[PDB]
Amino acid sequence: GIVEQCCTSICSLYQLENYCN
Amino acid sequence: GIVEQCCTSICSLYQLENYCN
Amino acid sequence: GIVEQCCTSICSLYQLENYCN
Amino acid sequence: GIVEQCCTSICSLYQLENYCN
Amino acid sequence: GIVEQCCTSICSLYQLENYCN
Amino acid sequence: GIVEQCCTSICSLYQLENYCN
Amino acid sequence: VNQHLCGSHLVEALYLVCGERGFFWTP
Amino acid sequence: FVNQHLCGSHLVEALYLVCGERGFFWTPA
Amino acid sequence: VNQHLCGSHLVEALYLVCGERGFFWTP
Amino acid sequence: FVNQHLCGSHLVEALYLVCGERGFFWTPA
Amino acid sequence: VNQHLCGSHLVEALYLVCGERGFFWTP
Amino acid sequence: FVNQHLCGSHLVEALYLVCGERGFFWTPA
Ligand SMILES: [Cl-]
Ligand SMILES: [Zn+2]
Ligand SMILES: [Zn+2]
Repeated sequence: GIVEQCCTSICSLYQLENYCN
Repeated sequence: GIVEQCCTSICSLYQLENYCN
Repeated sequence: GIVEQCCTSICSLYQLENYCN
Repeated sequence: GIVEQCCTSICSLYQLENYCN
Repeated sequence: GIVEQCCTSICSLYQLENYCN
Repeated sequence: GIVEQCCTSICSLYQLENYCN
Repeated sequence: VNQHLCGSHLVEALYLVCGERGFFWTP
Repeated sequence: FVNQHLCGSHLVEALYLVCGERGFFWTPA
Repeated sequence: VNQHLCGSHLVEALYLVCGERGFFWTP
Repeated sequence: FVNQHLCGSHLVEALYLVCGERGFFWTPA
Repeated sequence: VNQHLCGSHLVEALYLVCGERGFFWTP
Repeated sequence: FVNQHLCGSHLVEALYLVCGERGFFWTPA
């Protein structure tokens, strides 16, 4: 999920974009 | 939509939770 | 105070509302 | 009030601290 | 400037990075 | 730098103002 | 009212209001 | 509503939303 | 100017400016 | 783009900016 | 559109977008 | 003024308020 990927780990812009619609 | 209902008028938290899942 | 209750501990919406006017 | 003084014009931090306790 | 380009229209992150160093 | 001075250490308003233009 | 800035405030507010249940943002 | 720690400007904004026209007092001392 | 959004920014700014002494928000 | 931990309303706002007109889903569960 | 509030949102957005490289804010 | 740690977008916004029309530079490197 987004919290584990981008809040506990660091996300790239692409990983962050996996959560767009 | 949320933008029309809430950007000209003030929405409370009770009106805002309408837009939750 | 509000910092001990809601920043060091977690507050419910009602506890948070104890600090409204 | 703070809304009328500061929402049409820019208030500095010095003007804003007027509204502190 | 950034204020004129982006405060009336929406700037994307790609348009915004123009203003980075 | 500003991160070491004001994020890892605490800055006064004057130290914070060292980073204005 | 600039809809984009308002949107920013709206998704913050919805963060707080919705909490666990979350929300979909679809302009 | 969110069940979590709220601090600083985040706590203040939460009070803003939740209290509405009542307003609030922010006394962190 | 939407007074509510401005208010949001105002209470943030007052958080910073007032610090320890705090403030009352009374629309 | 920033390379760092993004949490809570910060993460949400980041999604807002990055996703733009696509919008996004915020499912923290 | 109140340029000052928009500015607030702009420097936040630029924080995210620019990251390491940073930016200059010069109204 | 607040006497505390200011980081990330919080630090940036603080600079925004405090510097005003002078503007500021945000060089976190
Ligand atoms: Cl705004
Ligand atoms: Zn705003
Ligand atoms: Zn924060």
